[PDB]
Amino acid sequence: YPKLQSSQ
Amino acid sequence: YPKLQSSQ
Amino acid sequence: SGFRKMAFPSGKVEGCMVQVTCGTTTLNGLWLDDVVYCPRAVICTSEDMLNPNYEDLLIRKSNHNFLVQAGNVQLRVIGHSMQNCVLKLKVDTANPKTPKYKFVRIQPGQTFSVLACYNGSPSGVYQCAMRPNFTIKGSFLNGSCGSVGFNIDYDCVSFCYMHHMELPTGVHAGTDLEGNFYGPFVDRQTAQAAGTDTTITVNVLAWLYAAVINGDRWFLNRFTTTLNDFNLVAMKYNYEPLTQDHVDILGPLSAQTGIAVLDMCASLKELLQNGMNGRTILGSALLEDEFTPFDVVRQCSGVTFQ
Amino acid sequence: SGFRKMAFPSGKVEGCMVQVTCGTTTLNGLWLDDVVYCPRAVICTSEDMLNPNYEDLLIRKSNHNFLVQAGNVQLRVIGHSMQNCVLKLKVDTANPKTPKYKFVRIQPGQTFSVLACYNGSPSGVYQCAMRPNFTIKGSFLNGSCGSVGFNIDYDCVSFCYMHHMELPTGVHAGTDLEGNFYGPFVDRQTAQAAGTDTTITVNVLAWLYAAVINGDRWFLNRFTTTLNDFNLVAMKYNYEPLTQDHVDILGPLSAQTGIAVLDMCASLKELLQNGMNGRTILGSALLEDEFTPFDVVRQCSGVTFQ
Repeated sequence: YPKLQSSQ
Repeated sequence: YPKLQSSQ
Repeated sequence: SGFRKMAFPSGKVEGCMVQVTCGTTTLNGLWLDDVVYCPRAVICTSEDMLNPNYEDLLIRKSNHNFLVQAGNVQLRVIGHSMQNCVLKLKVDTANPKTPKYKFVRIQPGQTFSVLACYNGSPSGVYQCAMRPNFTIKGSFLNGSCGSVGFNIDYDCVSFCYMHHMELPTGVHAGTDLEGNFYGPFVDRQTAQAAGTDTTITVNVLAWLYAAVINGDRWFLNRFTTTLNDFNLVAMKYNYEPLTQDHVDILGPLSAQTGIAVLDMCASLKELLQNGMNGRTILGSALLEDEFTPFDVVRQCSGVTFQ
Repeated sequence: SGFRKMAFPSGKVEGCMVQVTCGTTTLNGLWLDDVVYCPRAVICTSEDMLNPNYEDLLIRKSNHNFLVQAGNVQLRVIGHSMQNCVLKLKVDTANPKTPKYKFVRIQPGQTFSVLACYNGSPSGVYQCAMRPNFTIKGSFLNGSCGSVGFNIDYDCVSFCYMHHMELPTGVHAGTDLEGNFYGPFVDRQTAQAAGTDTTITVNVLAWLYAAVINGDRWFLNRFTTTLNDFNLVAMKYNYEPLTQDHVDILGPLSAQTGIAVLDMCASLKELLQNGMNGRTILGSALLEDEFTPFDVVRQCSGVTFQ
C-alpha cells in the first residue's frame, strides 16, 4: 500500500 | 594542454 | 567539459523549510511570507489513514493545534485553510528569508531539483524528472513529506513539487504547491499503483547532443530518418512519441553541433536496435532521459569541441 | 526508498562565494571571516601561462590590484599573501554569512559536493569522488576556477577542494584549501596527464549494500571468497585492492543487511566475471563507485526492506 511519508 | 579555468 | 546530473543551488529554499506538527504527526512545511504550506496529511491519525475525510478532520482543529517550528523559533499559527491536498497555515511572522518565487505546475518530462528534508532540516539535494506516468524516482524516507522540488530561473525560485507519498514500487508521488496531485493519485493509503512508464525521448536526444558537445561522437551514423519512421521505432521500445514541438525545441542544440535533429534520431534508432555494445556515453551504459534540452544548454559550453 | 547521487545542501557555501579580478583575469573566491581564498592563477597573464613564476608575479602586485566583488558590494583588499597555490586576500569586512567551517584534505575515494560557480555566482551543485588518480570527473567551464568542494557534518562545512584546471582528458584537478594540489599536478599549462585510474572497490561494495537495503538482491549468490582471492580478481579488472580496513568500514552495512562483507565480495566477483546480463542495479547498468559507506548510511533507511 502507498505510504504517506510523515513521521510519528 | 591543461587549461587553468579562469576567464578573460 | 564534463556532464553531471546537476541540481540548482538550494540555499534560497533552505531558508524556507520549517517543521509542522499536528498531534503525533510531524512533516515539513514551506514558509513564504507569512504562510506555511504543507501536506494536509499532517492532520491524519495513524489509524484513519485508509480513508480520512480531511474536511471533517480539519474542522475539528483550531489554529493552536498546529505547532510550526522554524529551527529555533516557534511560529504562531493565526489562521488555517485547506486548498486541495495542501494546508495553508497563516503565521504571525513573515519569513525574512523569502526569495523571489513562483508556483508552477510542470509537464511530465520536465526536470527539477529536490531538497530532501526531515523535521524542517534539509538533508540533501538531487535532480529529478517528472516521469510520463507522473511519478518521480526520488530518494525519500519517513519524515520527508513536505519536501519541495524547484527550479531557479535567475534569482526566482519556481516551486513545482511538494512530496507526499511513496508508492509500492518505491517511486514517489506528490502535488504542485497548490495541492493538486501529479497523476491520478490521492493522499490516502488505499491501493494505488503507477501506470506503465515510458522513456522521455526528447530528453534522450538532448543528452546525446550533450555528449557531442563534450567531444564524443562514436554513436553517430551517416543515416537519417523521417519523424514518422522514428516514432514507429520509438513505440516499439517504450519511448514517448517525438513531436514536431520537440524537434523545434532541440533546435538550438542542433545548430550548435551541426547535427540535424532527424539525424540524431537516426543515431538513437540505431542505439535502440543494437544496444551500446559495451560502450558508454557521458559515463552511462544506459540511455539517460532526465536532462531536458534546457538543462543541456545551461550546463554545457557554447563551444562544441570540434 | 530510492537511491540518488545526493549533494549536500549548498546554502552555507553559497553565502561565501565572491568574484576576484586581477587585470583581465577573473575567477571565484571563498570569503570566510575577513579572508578571501582563491587560486593564485588569478595573477597570471594570458601569455605567461606556460611557466609563470608566481612569487615573481605576486611581488609586482599591490593590495589595490585585486578587485573583490561580493555580489553588489566591492570589498577592500587590505593584505595579501600566497600559500602554496592559493592566495589569501585579507579584506576589511568579515563575511557575516561565515558558517562554522574547517579545511580538510581528503583521501582518494572520498566523496564531496561541488558548488560550481561563475563570476562569484553559484550555478549548480553536484556530487563528486576524488578518483584514485587524484582527478575529479567534474562539470566545469572557463570561469569556474575557484569553485569549491565540501562536506557538511552537522552544521560544520568541511571544505576539501578548490577547482583550478581541466586536463586534456576532460577531467579536473585542484587543491585543498591550503593550496596543495591533489595528485602530481601543477598550476601551469605545460604538458601534464592523469595517471591510469582504478575503480573504488570499497565504494562499489557500499553501493551493492545500498541496493540490498532498497529491496534488491538479484546479484547476490551463495558463495564466499577470501580477501586474497577477491583481490586477485580485483587486480584483473582494474579495481583497487580491498583492505581489512575497508572490510571493517563496511561493518555497519554488513550488520544491517545480514550479508557478510566477504559474501558481498563474492557477489562482486561474479558481477565482474559475468557482467550484468542486461540487468540494472539502482538504475545503473554499470557498477557505481562514487558512494562511500558513509554516504549509503546517510541516505538509506535503518530498515532494510526484508
